[PDB]
Amino acid sequence: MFKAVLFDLDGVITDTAEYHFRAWKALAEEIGINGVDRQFNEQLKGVSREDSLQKILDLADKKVSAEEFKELAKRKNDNYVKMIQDVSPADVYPGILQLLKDLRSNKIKIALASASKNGPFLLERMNLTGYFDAIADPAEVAASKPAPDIFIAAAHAVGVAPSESIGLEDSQAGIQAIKDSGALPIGVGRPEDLGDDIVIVPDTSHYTLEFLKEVWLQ
Ligand SMILES: O=P(O)(O)CC[C@H]1O[C@@H](O)[C@H](O)[C@@H](O)[C@@H]1O
Ligand code: ALF
Ligand SMILES: [Mg+2]
Ligand SMILES: [Mg+2]
Repeated sequence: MFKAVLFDLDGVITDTAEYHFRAWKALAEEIGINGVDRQFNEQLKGVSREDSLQKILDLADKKVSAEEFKELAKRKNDNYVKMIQDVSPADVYPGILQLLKDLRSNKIKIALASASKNGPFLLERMNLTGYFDAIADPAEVAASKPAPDIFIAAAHAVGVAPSESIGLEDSQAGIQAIKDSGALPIGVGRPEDLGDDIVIVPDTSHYTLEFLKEVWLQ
């Protein structure tokens, strides 16, 4: 049986993928780039703050100073951090709180494998911190999603092999990161976005311990 579940945060635990999208699009438009629509945003899900800004600049062939780059990333983060102040336990996605409870009852380790430096704050806002056996610090890894490092680190932090772990993701980049870690991915979203080659569920109510077992037994 699997021994750990490795959670992405944004778009898996709560609806903060929407907030990142709104903040990045606002930033992009302030600098005169309007290609950041929902379709393009599928390339931004899972990607670090600086990598996201670079993808937006590259979309437009735009070349800012190092000083401006730093200011833009900070501006977007400051806006995002204001957006999330009112996140609460009521914003936890369907199924997720019960999944965490059921995993703990079955002695399955729970680790956060999020790129977000705002992750710990968000788990506290949602009264979820106590469910997590570890939070992999995304500043510690040498390579960000789609590299597998953050999922490998999350599994290591709870003493479980990636190959005995399930990863939960809503992003193209994150699904690739899970694949390359050796863990088993279960995506949440549209197969049109996430692929026809892994198990995908349409919403997080599908993330039950029963279903994770169903999939693992395979
Ligand atoms: O470090 P932060 O700026 O809080 C978030 C860094 C990245 O986290 C990921 O979980 C999201 O899918 C990305 O959209 C985001 O860019
Ligand atoms: F949506 Al994440 F790390 F929380 F990619
Ligand atoms: Mg996500
Ligand atoms: Mg604790």
